[PDB]
Amino acid sequence: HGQEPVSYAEFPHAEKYLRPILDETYGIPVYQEQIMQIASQVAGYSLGEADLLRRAMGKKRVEEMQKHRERFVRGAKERGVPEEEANRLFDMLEAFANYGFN
Amino acid sequence: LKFAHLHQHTQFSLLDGAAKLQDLLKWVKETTPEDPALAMTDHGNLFGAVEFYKKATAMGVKPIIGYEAYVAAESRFDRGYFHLTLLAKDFTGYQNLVRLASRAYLEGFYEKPRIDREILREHAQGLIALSGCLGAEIPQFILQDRLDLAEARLNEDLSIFGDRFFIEIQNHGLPEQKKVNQVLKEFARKYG
Ligand SMILES: [Zn+2]
Repeated sequence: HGQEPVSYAEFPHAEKYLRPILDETYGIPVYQEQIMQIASQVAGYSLGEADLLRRAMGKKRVEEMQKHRERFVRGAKERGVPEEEANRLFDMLEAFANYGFN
Repeated sequence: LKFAHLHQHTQFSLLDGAAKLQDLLKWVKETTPEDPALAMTDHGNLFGAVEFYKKATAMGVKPIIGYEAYVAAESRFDRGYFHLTLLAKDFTGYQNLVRLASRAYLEGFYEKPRIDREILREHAQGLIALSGCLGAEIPQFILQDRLDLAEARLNEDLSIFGDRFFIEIQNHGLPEQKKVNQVLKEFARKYG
């Protein structure tokens, strides 16, 4: 309705990656493709590997998720984020991955 | 800038130990000529202690009689367990390692020979403890996202050993060690 700034103050360094994707849907990662795009841009991930990363969250494997967390942070630091946001971004992505629609 | 393994398993670790007593000491000798040291730490046993001591000293390497104890979750009478590296400070510590070993088999044997933090406190005199591998208590609570228990458990061990307790840090190609060693680095820094 044009009654809340869709801000990204939680992830200031990741804002420039988050906006172009999530401004179409007012900041809420509703679709699966948006989580793949975030993953691919923020973490320097392959778009094809971002498809795999969605399935790993869907499967929610016990300790195999920590392999991706490490992978995500390694790329994340190389792009812009200070590795305080990258881990908490992964918390957001995994959380909205459960109800992510095609 | 030199190194000395304090957590090493020999052939006397009957299940998973593959390192023979002879060829191990010469590798440690050939790698580090200047004051070589090696610690025998085997899984819930002290079989090689005497043979390791007299062969190490025969090669000019200083032996450190260790013991990777299986520590029970609560009590040793409970019928899983946790890892914990213990190192002998002096001869009193050697006698205390011999007792903890003995009570592991005699009293607290369920699947492995297990010990307790009760009896560890009883025979803590002369033991340098380390935090242990991923299979140990504090690192396992960190993996469970229960930092309050990890720290609580850290306080319990610090009441036992005091200034003899240390934070064991080991790194292979494993993502679980990055989360643990990070949280252990904070604990290491918080409690002096
Ligand atoms: Zn172990």
